[PDB]
Formats: sequence, C-alpha cells, structure tokens
Amino acid sequence: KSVSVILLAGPKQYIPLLGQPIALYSFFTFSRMPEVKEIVVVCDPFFRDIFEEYEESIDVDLRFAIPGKERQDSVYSGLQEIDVNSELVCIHDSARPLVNTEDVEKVLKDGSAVGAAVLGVPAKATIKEVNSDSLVVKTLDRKTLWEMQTPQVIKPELLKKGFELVKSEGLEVTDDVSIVEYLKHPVYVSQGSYTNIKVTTPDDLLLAERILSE
Amino acid sequence: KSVSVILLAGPKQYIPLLGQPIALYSFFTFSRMPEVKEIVVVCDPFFRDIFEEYEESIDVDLRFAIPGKERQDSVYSGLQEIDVNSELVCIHDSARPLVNTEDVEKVLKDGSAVGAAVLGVPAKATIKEVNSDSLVVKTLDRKTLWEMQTPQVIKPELLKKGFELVKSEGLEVTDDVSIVEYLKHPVYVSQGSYTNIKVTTPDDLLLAERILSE
Ligand SMILES: [K+]
Ligand SMILES: [K+]
Ligand SMILES: [K+]
Ligand SMILES: [K+]
Ligand SMILES: [K+]
Ligand SMILES: [K+]
Ligand SMILES: [K+]
Ligand SMILES: [K+]
Ligand SMILES: [K+]
Ligand SMILES: [K+]
Ligand SMILES: [K+]
Ligand SMILES: [K+]
Ligand SMILES: [K+]
Ligand SMILES: [K+]
Ligand SMILES: [K+]
Ligand SMILES: [K+]
Ligand SMILES: [K+]
Ligand SMILES: [K+]
Ligand SMILES: [K+]
Ligand SMILES: [K+]
Ligand SMILES: [K+]
Ligand SMILES: [K+]
Ligand SMILES: [K+]
Ligand SMILES: [K+]
Ligand SMILES: [K+]
Ligand SMILES: [K+]
Ligand SMILES: [K+]
Ligand SMILES: [K+]
Repeated sequence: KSVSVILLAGPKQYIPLLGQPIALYSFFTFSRMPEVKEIVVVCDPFFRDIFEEYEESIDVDLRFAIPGKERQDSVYSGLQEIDVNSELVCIHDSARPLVNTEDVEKVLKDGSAVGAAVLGVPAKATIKEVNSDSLVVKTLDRKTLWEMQTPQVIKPELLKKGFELVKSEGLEVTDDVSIVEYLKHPVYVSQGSYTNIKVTTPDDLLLAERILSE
Repeated sequence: KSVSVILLAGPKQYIPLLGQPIALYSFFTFSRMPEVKEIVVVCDPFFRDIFEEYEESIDVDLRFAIPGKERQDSVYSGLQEIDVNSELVCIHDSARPLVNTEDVEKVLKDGSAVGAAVLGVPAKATIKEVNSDSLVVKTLDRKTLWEMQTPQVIKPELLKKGFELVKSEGLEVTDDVSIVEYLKHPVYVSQGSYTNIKVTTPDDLLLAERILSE
C-alpha cells in the first residue's frame, strides 16, 4: 500500500457523465486498488466536498492540494502532499474517467521496475513531421509512434530531482515523464487501451457513454 | 474542369449513415465541385449501381475500376481510368464521408501549386517515439506533428513516375503521398478539419451522426 495518486481535478472535470461528475470515475478506480495508499486531489477548495463525501467509503487516505497556474505547478503542489515514504507517484488527469484497473496495475508495475512509466497506445493515424513551410520532412514509422495517456507513474525521488531541474532552469513541460526524459533516465511506455479517452467536449462525452454502455 | 477523383470504395464503406451508404457522402461532395471533371469509383462490380443510379444527377463523368489486393493496387487500378489530360488526381478514402467542400478546394489548390498535397490536422495527443524495448526515444515536437487524412492530391505524371518506382522495386505504401516522398518531390500538408473523421466502427458512426446534426 505504497502508491500515492495525484489526481489533477483543478469545471470540465465536473461535467456529469451518467449523472456523476467525470472526476469521480477515476477517483473510485484508484481508491479500490490495494497498492494505492492515498489520493491527493488537486482542486479548487470549492470542490473538495465532491470527494470528501466519499471518504469513509474508500480504503485510501484522502488529501488535498491547491492547483497552480499551469499543469506542472498543479503537479508540484500535489507532490508536496504525498507521503514521505511512498514508493511511487501515479499522476492522473481526471478528464480520463475510463482508465481500467488492469491498465493502472500495468503502468504501476512498469513504473516500479523502470522508475518512470506512462500508459500509451499505438497511434492509429498516419503521422508526418511537417516543417514551417508546411512541407512533409518525413513520414514517421507507424510501428514506432505512441499516443500518450495518463497515468504517468514516477518514483518520487526522481520526480523531485526533475522538479529541481524544472524550477532551476525555467522548464515548461506539458506531461510528467518529460521531466524524467530531461534527466536521461528511462521512461517505459506501458500499452493501454483505446477506451481511455480524454473527455473534454460533448462529442467525447457521447463516446464515453457509449463505452460505458458496452 | 481538370481534376480526376479516385474514390476508393473497394462493406464498411456501405454501412448506412442516416440511411445512406457512407460512400455516397463524399461522392456527392466531389460531384458538386466545378474543378472535378470525373470520378473513378474503385469498387467491386457488385456495388456499381449504388453510384450509377445517380449518374444523371451529377455534373461529372462517372467511371469504374476494379479493386486490387492492397490499397496501392486499388489506387493503381483507378489511375488507369483517369483522363489522359487531367491536371490533378485527387485520391479519397470513401470511409471519410464528412470532408468539407472548402477543405477539398484547399488541398486541390495546394496540390496544383506543389504537385502533391494532403489534408492534415495537427495532432492533439502527445506523441512519443518508442523503441523496441518500449522506452521513449524522444518526445516529438507538438508544433511539428500532423495527422493525415484524405484527399491526397497528386499531379498524374508524378504519380505515374512514383508507381514506376513502386512496381520496379516492390515498395509497400499505405498512402499516396509516400510515393512522392520517395521521389524527393515536395508534399504540402493542407490544414483541414477535425470533423473529417474515418468511419469504420459503430462508435465512429455515432460521432459522424453527431457531426452531421451540428
Ligand atoms: K477509471
Ligand atoms: K486502496
Ligand atoms: K498514511
Ligand atoms: K491535508
Ligand atoms: K501543496
Ligand atoms: K506538505
Ligand atoms: K478515460
Ligand atoms: K475521472
Ligand atoms: K485503460
Ligand atoms: K501492479
Ligand atoms: K522488471
Ligand atoms: K510556464
Ligand atoms: K489505457
Ligand atoms: K462537436
Ligand atoms: K463529404
Ligand atoms: K463537377
Ligand atoms: K470526359
Ligand atoms: K468505364
Ligand atoms: K483499371
Ligand atoms: K484504361
Ligand atoms: K470524414
Ligand atoms: K464517403
Ligand atoms: K474536411
Ligand atoms: K481550389
Ligand atoms: K502558389
Ligand atoms: K504488398
Ligand atoms: K479536413
Ligand atoms: K466500441
């Protein structure tokens, strides 16, 4: 019971899906996993009650952190709240409500082994690198390209070192494992499921209801 | 009236969308464009009547070609049917029923100017190159990666030269502009719309009905 989750929830994350705010879906998935010791929800204080409500229903410590200006500052804020002895930090965008227990288990395993891991899926589209003149530079090898999801799972000492680089050099990162890439430490891509979609538009909500109804 | 369309339609392309087989949607879009002189539909002969039916409703020459084993052989088969003097070949996957007239006009313009062009959209996901050990090699620069759609628009002399390379060297290509890339001739990526989705699953059909109902 060694994993700390940072659940990034700081309104599109509170849009109802089957009547319940999207952020609660992944919250419950992590709360039922035996490896998870605590969930640090990063949200505006106004929304804390959405989660506290369920606190006596769940077998994790529930803690909060205040969001920052950019996703990386929200991650940093959650990281100050995790247990001093957690073995792994599992960072998740609450706009991904449909992550599967099996896929979380897999990226936790791979993060334990490598130190950093992220859920990904092979890209289904043909992807080309395009220069600033709108010309194709190259076609990227289909067998080689992965679309990233969350969770991103990183050992805390590694993440803390990475934030020391980020804060001391003004890095801008849009994900968590980019910090570890900077460090030249390996990042493992764990194969997930294409159903772990991000839900931000009402088109995405309709797809999420379809997936849930399958 | 200078453009020849090769419409690749050779059953998931005949699944109904609002009651009409998917392949007819883009067929009609191209038939109404003044630049299009002819549409060569590549389909099994059994399906020809789906399109012929509308022949006196449309201001293009309607022709057919027989599909081959792989997409590139189907393209080659359509290419043998185009007008000896067309200025541009516009190749489209009939599983993309929602392409917009405005986006077709744009990629035709860019194909006229460059010799090869393809509709694309910036990739919305974070994409990483991953080696065979499942490790991230690099994170690809978000500002630089495009997802390809169809049409792909190529001048016929260029395409014919490219097929001479393909047939004389056993190339396997999953798109049309890869042939021109091989030739070291420029390929322009014209910015399209994220609504030009490929419809193969019933999830995609539901999204396509939503888009059409917007
Ligand atoms: K979940
Ligand atoms: K637990
Ligand atoms: K504790
Ligand atoms: K607290
Ligand atoms: K904090
Ligand atoms: K603290
Ligand atoms: K999801
Ligand atoms: K969620
Ligand atoms: K999943
Ligand atoms: K596990
Ligand atoms: K291992
Ligand atoms: K910043
Ligand atoms: K997944
Ligand atoms: K929409
Ligand atoms: K269309
Ligand atoms: K026409
Ligand atoms: K003619
Ligand atoms: K004919
Ligand atoms: K032919
Ligand atoms: K012919
Ligand atoms: K489409
Ligand atoms: K179509
Ligand atoms: K379009
Ligand atoms: K045009
Ligand atoms: K020009
Ligand atoms: K082949
Ligand atoms: K488009
Ligand atoms: K499905």
